[PDB]
Amino acid sequence: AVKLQNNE
Amino acid sequence: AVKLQNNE
Amino acid sequence: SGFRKMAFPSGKVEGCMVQVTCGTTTLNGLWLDDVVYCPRHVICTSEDMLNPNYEDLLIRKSNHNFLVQAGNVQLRVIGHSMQNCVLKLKVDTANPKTPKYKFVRIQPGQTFSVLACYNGSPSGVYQCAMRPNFTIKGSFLNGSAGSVGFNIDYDCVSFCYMHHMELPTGVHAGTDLEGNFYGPFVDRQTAQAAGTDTTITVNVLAWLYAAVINGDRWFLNRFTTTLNDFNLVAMKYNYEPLTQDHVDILGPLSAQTGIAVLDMCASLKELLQNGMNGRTILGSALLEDEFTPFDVVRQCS
Amino acid sequence: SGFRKMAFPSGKVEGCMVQVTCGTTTLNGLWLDDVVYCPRHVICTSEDMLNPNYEDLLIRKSNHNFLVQAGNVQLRVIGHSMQNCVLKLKVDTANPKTPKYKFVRIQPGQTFSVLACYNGSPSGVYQCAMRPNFTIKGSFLNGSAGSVGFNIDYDCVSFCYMHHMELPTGVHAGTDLEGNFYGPFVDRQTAQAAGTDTTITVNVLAWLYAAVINGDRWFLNRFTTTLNDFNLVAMKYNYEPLTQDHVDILGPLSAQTGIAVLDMCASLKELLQNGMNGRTILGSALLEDEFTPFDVVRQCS
Repeated sequence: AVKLQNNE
Repeated sequence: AVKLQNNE
Repeated sequence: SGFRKMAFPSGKVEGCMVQVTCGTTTLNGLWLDDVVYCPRHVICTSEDMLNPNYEDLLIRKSNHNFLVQAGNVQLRVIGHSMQNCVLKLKVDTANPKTPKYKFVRIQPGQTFSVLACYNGSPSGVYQCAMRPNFTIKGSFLNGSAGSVGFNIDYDCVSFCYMHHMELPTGVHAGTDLEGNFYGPFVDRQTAQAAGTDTTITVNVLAWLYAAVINGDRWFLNRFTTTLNDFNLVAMKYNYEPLTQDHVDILGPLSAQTGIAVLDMCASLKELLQNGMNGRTILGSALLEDEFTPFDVVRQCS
Repeated sequence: SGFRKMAFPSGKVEGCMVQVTCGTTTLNGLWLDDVVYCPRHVICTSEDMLNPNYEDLLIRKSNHNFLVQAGNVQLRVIGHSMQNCVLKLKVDTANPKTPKYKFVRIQPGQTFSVLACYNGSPSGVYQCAMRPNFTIKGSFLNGSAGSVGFNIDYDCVSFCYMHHMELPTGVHAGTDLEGNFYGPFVDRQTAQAAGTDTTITVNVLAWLYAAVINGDRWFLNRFTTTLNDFNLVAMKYNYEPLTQDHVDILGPLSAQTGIAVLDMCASLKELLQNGMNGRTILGSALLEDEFTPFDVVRQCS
């Protein structure tokens, strides 16, 4: 449920 | 009692 | 996610900041193209600050009286003018770091970033609102005059505020970059007081939307209220009236959350009448009014 | 006067910020001299983020796979390495805007400024504390990884934080610039939780001193307490123990205000036991713990 906060 | 906020 | 009081990146403004000295009086100036803008009370002596005649003082000055430091580089003044409460010091050297810029005057309830400086050197950056009574609740010490407030649009810096002075209550007052003060104030060390402040209702609602976007839902309810019946409650708690155009501006946030604006107003009414009962919203136990709808959309989107 | 959450001016860091892309995964990088530092999960694909084997992924990549944009200028990668959880992408072009800098690891309870960026473009600047549980309560969306936290000393930027990821509770986690995470976290999209947080007592006291310096005196009293008897109360309210070295660090503020540290502790005890009773301190109705003693001395002095 952690979100790595790169994009697309 | 206003203070103009220049310095020295 | 998360919601913080966020300033604009300050690099474009840092490269404009200079020091201006007249004798033993010093402050900050703003250097754009070949002009340095600064508060005019830099030409006052310590004892000429109770009622300076700025026309005297300026006619008795000459170009070589103005010391302008851009870091280590001294800048030559080759012309000087007064415009309302600021000086325009022409200089020989155009600022290579001049960004694209605009002078705009802002409205009470709108926010901006402040780059606080001392002796031409940037010290810190923070976010301020123009209060309904035309003061700002900043953080400023002696030497900070000439620090500027600004917003940034793509590449364009819109300068909206130059700092001049502190009122006895601890709040701050200044001009637009055209030298006209915000609010009924003058650049003299006399007794001056702001009118009574009110809370910026549209901002409080926008911040409630930011909270819902970030998972805080406990203040929501199912009641609705009418625009007039909400404004009756607003006026009782010293909030400003909410207008139909405020409801429209809140539209995007109402759409993203599915909470109708007048539904949110029912929550606000409840918070004003009941308090928060030991719970918090976005890390605050009071209702925050210094985020515009734009500021919310900017972070949460 | 006045007291605001103030970030460091961000110009020196803005000129270091680049965009890094691997295929369809993009984030921010930090460009100093001829090296770009960035979070290593830029080499993950969307479906390889539950348990990436970063050694696979990196050996299967080549220099020409790394797209580094410095605004419009594309930068050529001529070497790539992994260091713990960051990548060091060597590039052909040294950053002309490289400031003097240091990589430091900070301690829980210390603050720093965050320049939030998206797609290599600075978006905002704000002030954060490292929480006792090694998270930070930031404001970060998708695309923000690789944004850095920093402090500035004279001309020296001390980088202390690189952003990686958001925990399910909404708080944020990352590494020092050497790639070692703060706290017991890993760069994988699994269930991870922070340990329980506590309140940073020395900071709350420093903020009480800032309040007294700014004219808020209502919480003062004449009682004193002993260090041990205060710590008994601290532990009851989930505050961290106060140490003799905290008392020493508070010395300058105790001296400027004439309020002895253990006198201030008596006020704090009272606030914890009684609440604030509808009054406020520096515009807050809760006790703020994200200003260090240094941060207070910095603004109020």
